[PDB]
Formats: sequence, structure tokens, C-alpha cells
Amino acid sequence: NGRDSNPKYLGVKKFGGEVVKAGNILVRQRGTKFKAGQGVGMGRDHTLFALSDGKVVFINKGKGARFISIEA
Amino acid sequence: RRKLRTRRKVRTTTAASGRLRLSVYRSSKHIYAQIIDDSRGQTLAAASSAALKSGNKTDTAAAVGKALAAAAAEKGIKQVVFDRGSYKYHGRVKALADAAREGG
Amino acid sequence: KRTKFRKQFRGRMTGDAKGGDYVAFGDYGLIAMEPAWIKSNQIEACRIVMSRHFRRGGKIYIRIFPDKPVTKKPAETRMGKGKGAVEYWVSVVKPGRVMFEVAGVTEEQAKEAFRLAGHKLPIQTKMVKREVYD
Amino acid sequence: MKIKLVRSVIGRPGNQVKTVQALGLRKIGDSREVSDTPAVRGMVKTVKHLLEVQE
RNA sequence: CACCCCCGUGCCCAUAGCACUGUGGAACCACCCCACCCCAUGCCGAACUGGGUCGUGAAACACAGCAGCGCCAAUGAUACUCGGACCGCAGGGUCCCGGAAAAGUCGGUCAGCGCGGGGGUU
RNA sequence: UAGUUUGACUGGGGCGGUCGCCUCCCAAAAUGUAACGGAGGCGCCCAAAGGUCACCUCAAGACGGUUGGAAAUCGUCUGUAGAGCGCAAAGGUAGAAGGUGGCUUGACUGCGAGACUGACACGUCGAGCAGGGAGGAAACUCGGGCUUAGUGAACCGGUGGUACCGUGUGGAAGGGCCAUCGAUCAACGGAUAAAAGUUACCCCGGGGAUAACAGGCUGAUCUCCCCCGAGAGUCCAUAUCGGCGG
RNA sequence: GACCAUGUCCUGUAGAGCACUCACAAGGCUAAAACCUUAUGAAACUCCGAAGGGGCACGCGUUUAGUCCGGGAGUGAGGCUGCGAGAGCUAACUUCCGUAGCCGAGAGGGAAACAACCCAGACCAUCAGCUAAGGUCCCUAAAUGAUCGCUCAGUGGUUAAGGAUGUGUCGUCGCAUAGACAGCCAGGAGGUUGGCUUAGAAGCAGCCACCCUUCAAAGAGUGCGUAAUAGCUCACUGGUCGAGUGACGAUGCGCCGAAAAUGAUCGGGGCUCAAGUGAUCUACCGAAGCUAUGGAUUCAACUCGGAGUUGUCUGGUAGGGGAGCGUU
Ligand SMILES: [Mg+2]
Ligand SMILES: [Mg+2]
Ligand SMILES: [Mg+2]
Ligand SMILES: [Mg+2]
Ligand SMILES: [Mg+2]
Ligand SMILES: [Mg+2]
Ligand SMILES: [Mg+2]
Ligand SMILES: [Mg+2]
Ligand SMILES: [Mg+2]
Ligand SMILES: [Mg+2]
Ligand SMILES: [Mg+2]
Ligand SMILES: [Mg+2]
Ligand SMILES: [Mg+2]
Ligand SMILES: [Mg+2]
Ligand SMILES: [Mg+2]
Ligand SMILES: [Mg+2]
Ligand SMILES: [Mg+2]
Ligand SMILES: [Mg+2]
Ligand SMILES: [Mg+2]
Ligand SMILES: [Mg+2]
Ligand SMILES: [Mg+2]
Ligand SMILES: [Mg+2]
Ligand SMILES: [Mg+2]
Ligand SMILES: [Mg+2]
Ligand SMILES: [Mg+2]
Ligand SMILES: [Mg+2]
Ligand SMILES: [Mg+2]
Ligand SMILES: [Mg+2]
Ligand SMILES: [Mg+2]
Ligand SMILES: [Mg+2]
Ligand SMILES: [Mg+2]
Ligand SMILES: [Mg+2]
Ligand SMILES: [Mg+2]
Ligand SMILES: [Mg+2]
Ligand SMILES: [Mg+2]
Ligand SMILES: [Mg+2]
Ligand SMILES: [Mg+2]
Ligand SMILES: [Mg+2]
Ligand SMILES: [Mg+2]
Ligand SMILES: [Mg+2]
Ligand SMILES: [Mg+2]
Ligand SMILES: [Mg+2]
Ligand SMILES: [Mg+2]
Ligand SMILES: [Mg+2]
Ligand SMILES: [Mg+2]
Ligand SMILES: [Mg+2]
Ligand SMILES: [Mg+2]
Ligand SMILES: [Mg+2]
Ligand SMILES: [Mg+2]
Ligand SMILES: [Mg+2]
Ligand SMILES: [Mg+2]
Ligand SMILES: [Mg+2]
Ligand SMILES: [Mg+2]
Repeated sequence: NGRDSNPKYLGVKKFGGEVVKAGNILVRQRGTKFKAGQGVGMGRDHTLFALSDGKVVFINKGKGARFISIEA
Repeated sequence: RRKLRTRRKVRTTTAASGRLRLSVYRSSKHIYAQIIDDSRGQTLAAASSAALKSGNKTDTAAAVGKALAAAAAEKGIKQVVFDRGSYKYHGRVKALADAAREGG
Repeated sequence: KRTKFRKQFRGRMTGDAKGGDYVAFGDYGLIAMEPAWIKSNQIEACRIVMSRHFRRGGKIYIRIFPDKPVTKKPAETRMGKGKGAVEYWVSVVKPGRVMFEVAGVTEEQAKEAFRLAGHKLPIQTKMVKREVYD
Repeated sequence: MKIKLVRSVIGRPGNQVKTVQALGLRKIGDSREVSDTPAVRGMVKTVKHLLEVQE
């Protein structure tokens, strides 16, 4: 063994209560650990970036049912 | 099962586009076909077939579409999204769309 | 005591027991006083001796079990390369976790059975009789 | 509230060091009055083991 | 939001779900009804689908009862831990202050809020 | 004969192993984090395993069944998934990314607001605009694949365009630009286009940064003692000896 | 800026749980996978899940740093301790990471001695004062301090499994002025030289099983005995006897366990007629920390055309900056 692979510094890049420019990246994820609410659009590797400038808010009933909206 | 309708009604993510959606219920030919702004829990333009008659269901459906087109144009609406139900765009409902956008 | 198939290696730590603080099954029993690993062989010696005291008996539950491999490095080698391969299995035994639990044998007979069964052990222990059990 | 340093800041984790510094006693044997505001009351609870709280 | 009830479509997002079950009937919905053709089945009008009344509330669905199940779930007490301060050679453990679960008991629920329409008391 | 090449990490050198990228634990509930620490994958594939439009729902069990019977296949009941997702696993997924057809190529050219990430250099995601396509009745979705591996700057050259330089002027030779090709340079940030041993005849410069001895710290192994006590000792554990364990 | 508080969001550790995966404990059920009651472990298991921790916003509050731009650097060998892990043997003044602090770069008091530990960051001067850690019998500064005990071991002043009528503090179980525990005399019985055994096994090698008579009174019955019975004792019985005893337990301080190499020791003397100890309370000693008086620099405000006042600062390696002294 003695093998390993680079860190992928994934996360909630922008936490609810953070104003965001358009195109800011807010969550990094392997998949849909977050499912993108209103105003946000999710990319190829399933990072989801805000489309509209404003505050970031978490809709989060959880269990795969967590969504990131942006409010203007 | 009828995973046609939850699928087609998750594909109206473009209610985020601002257009209203136009539900239809090719059931008993009751084809009531409401128009809805989803943001409020509100519907804006009913067209139930209570006593419209008009004959066979495929043409009574177009009658429902042509009547609802006026019923919604009165209030000031023009953007449209045809949220079909489980039903195909097979004709008896397709007439509803033809007659509806014939006179928006 | 040996585990029939696994994943290969482990690690270690301790804090007080959360599984098996109360006795069931038996009449009397025996409980640890000291956190520790216990090898397969320490179990088997307690079984051998308490089966010596329980001829034609059959009242010997063993409510513990060597789950954890522990792997000494080979002969005389400088450090470098893995944890060799496993040398023996051990069971974590935090205090208050029962080990042993007899039935069908009179108090002084079970008491002597537990004397010998503890003396082969690497820990303090205590015999208990059951009554504050839900 | 009355406050006096009676413990060195040396050898104590640096949050306690910037805590005493913003409290504004730079040497043991300093004292000061303090506001009742929860911010500074918690600023003093954080390093109460360094100080003699009087009131 | 006059009172109920039906078809639909939302918010909610198992305290709303399951099962047992009873009411429902041409008002609504639902099966049955026929198929060369619209249209379709990698075989079947079962599914879409197109042409309709009888018939029937059987099944499905709606609505009530329902605490067998699931779902939630205290208080209390711990586990643990932020800071402080200690003991044991060691594994390990204690104390002061404050935060504090999980499991279980007690107990809670077979929901709760809209919007448009259809037919009722004529 | 001559001038040289003969890699590094390394609980001393050698030998063995390793050198790049991906997945998990370690990693101490942010990101990050070492080890010759614990586990395993990649150096590709797919003309459709893409884009789009539309349609289906999987394991497994039980009852019943033709040559088969524990498991072919059909049939009912249960069936938030116990399946599947090209390869490794984690995430994810039931309104699908899984399965099955119709059409076609967005497996586009020119751009890039904004951010993530890195010491750089690279790398990741990306709304929307143009020209023009593709699917859909439309809203809309397409500048590759559920995602994360499928990869190598720079130099020197091959092939197709283009018409910028091209030495007096006009041409051409040659060069530049856009496209593309050549790399286990895998020691995978890559000394040259081009390279192995040996020295005990050895030489220099350094190192207690670092082995052989000795001292030190530890005490696995070694030496010793003690507890228990099965049995041996006819009988009787302990006159002696003391299993298996501590 | 920084700490701290509020608000918010994100996390999968400790713990805890088996709901999936691996494992695994006693049974019931059955052509055993499956299934149920009960029972458990898990770095690569998670129905759950803190404390904390990170980003934002505010400052609803104390503070003084920050940011960028340009010149010069050095450093790129770390060491310990505590907490959390890996590797190791739950070895190492071991090796590799996280984290806090010290050391490096750190003087001063304590720890006999001692980079790391505990106290405390040295501008200068004083034959001034309060304290920190640590101390107060003599060395050696300062209570042979006070009060309730604890240990008679020099424990104190080197471990453990394990043993012990050692001793205090509680605390659980029995049988007693219808008179018990040792303690003296008195009896020891019945089939029965009891079944089951090897060659005889007969309270009394030993696998299987314990009821029944005669009695104020005795278990086919304890350790011994030669290979077997007797034999002196025992568990209940008794005149006497005259009042407490015996058992496992929690614990506080101690004993044993406890052998190494030139000569011993707690730093030494010596300490129980406390100088050990656990609990309380003072009174003082005790530092280059703090306070007093004097004094000078760094900075910054404040005044006059460096000066002076007030505040403040002044441990220091590589290094950067600044003012100056000496020689030709
Ligand atoms: Mg841990
Ligand atoms: Mg448990
Ligand atoms: Mg290895
Ligand atoms: Mg509570
Ligand atoms: Mg606190
Ligand atoms: Mg702490
Ligand atoms: Mg607490
Ligand atoms: Mg080398
Ligand atoms: Mg992390
Ligand atoms: Mg490092
Ligand atoms: Mg799809
Ligand atoms: Mg785009
Ligand atoms: Mg376009
Ligand atoms: Mg078209
Ligand atoms: Mg060319
Ligand atoms: Mg080259
Ligand atoms: Mg390299
Ligand atoms: Mg020579
Ligand atoms: Mg030297
Ligand atoms: Mg050395
Ligand atoms: Mg040596
Ligand atoms: Mg040697
Ligand atoms: Mg601030
Ligand atoms: Mg745990
Ligand atoms: Mg963390
Ligand atoms: Mg503000
Ligand atoms: Mg510079
Ligand atoms: Mg280094
Ligand atoms: Mg380090
Ligand atoms: Mg180990
Ligand atoms: Mg070291
Ligand atoms: Mg070293
Ligand atoms: Mg140095
Ligand atoms: Mg320092
Ligand atoms: Mg010092
Ligand atoms: Mg010392
Ligand atoms: Mg000294
Ligand atoms: Mg030194
Ligand atoms: Mg020094
Ligand atoms: Mg040292
Ligand atoms: Mg101290
Ligand atoms: Mg004093
Ligand atoms: Mg003091
Ligand atoms: Mg004196
Ligand atoms: Mg002991
Ligand atoms: Mg005295
Ligand atoms: Mg005093
Ligand atoms: Mg002084
Ligand atoms: Mg001073
Ligand atoms: Mg002066
Ligand atoms: Mg300084
Ligand atoms: Mg100073
Ligand atoms: Mg200086």
C-alpha cells in the first residue's frame, strides 16, 4: 500500500448568512449532498454556484433534502 | 405506476422562469385544465366542463381550451408552460393546446 | 476465540464499558475491575478450569470474545514495513463489563469456580449475584 | 466591575493572552473598573482564573 | 371561512405512513364498454390511446373509526466535553465550573394550512 | 587509446520495495495534515455507455408451476431500495444518474462575468453574448459521459491551412501564426540528441547530521523469582515436580 | 486588526447504538440461508449524535493592531512536556503527524543538583515595601503554629499479582439474662463389614445416589489412620460456664511480597516527646514579578522657534534599521 490521493478541499464554500456575487461557488460536493434551491445552478461535478447577487439561505429538512437558495 | 406526473411536474422547474403552468386532467374528459402561479398557493383561470356539451371528447377539449384562453386573457396573461399530466400530447389534449394558443 | 474471517488489522484505546454491565443468562457471575485486553488463551484457560469444576455441568456462557487482532513485529528487525502479521486476538474489557455468568451451582461452588477462573486472568475481578436488573 | 491581574500571561494559551491584552491590564497588579455588558463580562469569565474579580 | 361533499393542484415535507376496517355512487371519480382507422404494444386496447350509455361502488380512490405496527418523543439521570486544577510509573482515572447527548421510560399522532372549480340544503 | 555517464527515498549503506494520477481510514465533527502506516484501483473506454425527446423500475423472498428444480423462464403477493450505475471505492441516486426506442450531432467555432485551488506553473466549476446548428408542440436542454483516475511544461521536427516577416526591389527558399501529430522523458515539474561497472592500491572534502565497539534510554527476546493449581507423586496437589494461564 | 458577545449557517469526532456491512454470544424454530426472544464489538459500520470548531454579519464592547506597495534579509536540521491519534511491545531521553505552552533566542525564585517542569518576561541605581510558585526543627530566610484525627512501619524516603486474627471508619448476615462462640468432663450411635467399582475399598481411593428405625442425643456423616476395620476428634446432646460473638463485605494508613554489582544516605542532620500524614485556619519568609524615590532612552500626543511636560516602552540568536567613538 502506502498509496493515497490528493485532497479535494470540498465543502460548503459559502455558509448561510453570506452575501454572494453571481458565479460564486457555495457548495462543493461529490454529488448532490446539496440540491440547489431558487437562484442557484449546479455544474458538472455537481458544485452549485449562485446566478443572482444576494444573501445565501439554506433550506434544509435534510436526509438528502438540503437545498441552497439565494435571496435578493 | 403513474410516475409520469411527478416526473413531468418536477420538469416544471421552469416555474423559476416566471411563466405560469397549465395543468390538464384527461380523465372523464373533465379536462378542467387550471392555470397556476405556483409561488403563491394560488390558481388563476379555471375552465371546467360543467355543461359545455360540444359532443365528442376530442373536440369538447378544444372547446375548453378556446374558452379558457379568453378566461385567462381577461386577467392579463400570455406566458405559457404546458404542464401536461401523465397524458401524452396525443391529440385529445393536443387540441387543448392548439385552441388555447390559437387565441391567447 | 479466533475469528473465522475479518479485515486484517486494528489499533487501540479505552474508556468505560457501555455493553454488558448487567448479567443475564446465568445465576451468578464475574465482572472486571480493570480495563484491559484479554487474549483468546486467557478465555480458554478460564473455560478449561471452570469445566474442571463443572463436570457433567454445561452452565458456562462466555459473554466476551476476542474481536481485535494484535500483530507483533517479527524477530529482530529495525522498524519499517507493516505491522507484521497478527500474532494473537484480544478482547477489550472495560470495567463494569461482565465477563462470566454461571447457573446451577451452589454459592460456594460457583465462588471457588470464579476464584480459579480469575487467578489465570490478568485483571482484578468480582463475583456478583443478580437482583437490580430490569 | 473591579478587575485585577494576579497571574502572569506567560505560558498560557494565546487566546488568554490577547484576552488580557484587550482587557487592558498589561502587568500583574493592574486593576480596572469594567462595564456590565455581556461582551466584556464574558471577556472576563474567559480569564477569571487569572484575575481577582471584586464585584 | 353560510354549513357539508366531490374533482384537482399546491405548502408541508411519516406527530401525516401501514395494516384491520366501515361509509360512499350515476353528482363527482373509478372499472366495465367497443376498435379498420388517430395513437401504441421490442407479444397483449394491460399501458398509453380514440369512440360511450347502461352496469357497478366490486376493485382503485375519497372520507371517518382505529394506538396492533410503525413515526415522534420529554422530564430525570447519566456518557462525553470547553475552560480551570489534580493523581496514578502505567494502562488509566478524579475534582471544581459550565455546555451536554444517544439509547430507554413518561407521553404524543393515525395530521396540519391554502387556491381555483363542480355539484348539494332550491 | 581517450573523455565521461553509472537517480533518489531509505529509523546507517546495500538488497527488497517506492517514485505520476484516483478512492477510503488515519485526519483529532471547518479546509488542511506524516509515516518503508492500514486497504484498492488508473495509463482506458463508449458512433453510442453522447444531445435531446418519449417511455419502463430494480434486488430478494414465499405460494404455483413444461423437459428445470437450492438458483433457468412465466405467474401472483410483499417489495424508499436491501439492486443497478463500463472498470476501485466513497458520495450520490426511486419524480433517475438505472433500463428501452426515435431522431441528429452541442464529442460546435469565437468569448468569458464571476468564483473555487495552488508558492508558482497547472488545474476545477461556470451564468450569460455572437455566428450557426440538434431534439421537443412547447417551457427548455445541449460547447461530451452521474462525479472524482484515464495523464506529461518546455525545446527540436512531421502534416493542413493562412498570407504576417522574408535583408535593394519583385518573387521564391526559409520563418511566424491557427489546427493537429511524435514522450513507461512512468526517476511521471520531466539535467544530453546520445552512458554500465569496479577499487582492499585508493586519494580529497566533510559527518557523531550516520553504522561497526563501548556507555545511555527501553526491556520484546534472555536470566531470575512469585501466584494459582490441573495432574504426576500407589494413596496424599504443594517431600519433590508443576500443564494451560497471570 | 485582535479577543469577546449576539445571530446564523456548515461538520460526522467523543459518546452511543445496531437500522444497513463484517463479526459475534445462549436457546426456540425448522431440509440448515432465512426467522424470533435474549445478548455484544467494530479505523476503513452508522437509526443517532454533543462539547467544541470553522465562515459570514454586527459591535449593540473592551482593545490596537491590520492591508497593500517598494528596499534588505535570514530561516527551510528542531528539542521537550501535556492532551489526541498512527507506527512500536499501550517499550524507549524511539520514530511520524495534530495541538497548546516552554527551550531554541530567556536572565530571576522554586524543583539538593537540572534548556523543557512550577512560579515569573531582567531600562538603569537603593544597606526600602507587598506578594507568586515554593516554604517556616538545624544546615538555611520564615509559626518546635493551632484543632480533630491517621499510621509505630523509618512507612515517609522504589513497583505488582497475591496473601495477612495489622489497625481505625462505617456497614450487610446469623445465634444469646426461654442463656449461645472457643473453653473442661460426659455420648457418639441403627440396619451398616450400605449399593457402584479394581484383587480387598467397609465416616475415611473412587464414577453414580441419599430416603427410612430406635432418640433429651447423633449427619450411611468431617480431616487424619495400614493396603482394609478399629483408634483420639468432630457436626447435634449435657451438668458446668457467664457475657457477646462469628461471617462475608466497602474503605483510611500501613506489613509481606521486594536480589547487583567501588561506600552509604529523604540534599544532610535528625524527625513518632512529629520535623510524617488527611481536614481546616491563619502569621511570616520568600523573585531581576508588583509597589516607593531618583534617574535615561523608543514612540506618541502637547506646547514654545532636537527642547520641556504627561503617558508609554526598553529579555534577546540569524537579521533589518538608527545615533555615534577610535586610526592613517
Ligand atoms: Mg479516539
Ligand atoms: Mg447496550
Ligand atoms: Mg505497508
Ligand atoms: Mg435531563
Ligand atoms: Mg467554564
Ligand atoms: Mg479540558
Ligand atoms: Mg458536568
Ligand atoms: Mg543515497
Ligand atoms: Mg478534516
Ligand atoms: Mg509536517
Ligand atoms: Mg436520463
Ligand atoms: Mg452555457
Ligand atoms: Mg445558441
Ligand atoms: Mg421544430
Ligand atoms: Mg505548412
Ligand atoms: Mg531532454
Ligand atoms: Mg519530481
Ligand atoms: Mg600501492
Ligand atoms: Mg565536526
Ligand atoms: Mg548522533
Ligand atoms: Mg553500539
Ligand atoms: Mg555486536
Ligand atoms: Mg473586528
Ligand atoms: Mg466509539
Ligand atoms: Mg477539527
Ligand atoms: Mg455596521
Ligand atoms: Mg520586500
Ligand atoms: Mg526539515
Ligand atoms: Mg515537528
Ligand atoms: Mg502497536
Ligand atoms: Mg525524540
Ligand atoms: Mg531523531
Ligand atoms: Mg538554533
Ligand atoms: Mg520565548
Ligand atoms: Mg528560568
Ligand atoms: Mg530535582
Ligand atoms: Mg539552588
Ligand atoms: Mg544546557
Ligand atoms: Mg539557558
Ligand atoms: Mg532535559
Ligand atoms: Mg504550582
Ligand atoms: Mg513578604
Ligand atoms: Mg502562599
Ligand atoms: Mg532560621
Ligand atoms: Mg495491592
Ligand atoms: Mg506541633
Ligand atoms: Mg503576610
Ligand atoms: Mg524582592
Ligand atoms: Mg524592573
Ligand atoms: Mg528625571
Ligand atoms: Mg524587546
Ligand atoms: Mg523587559
Ligand atoms: Mg535589546
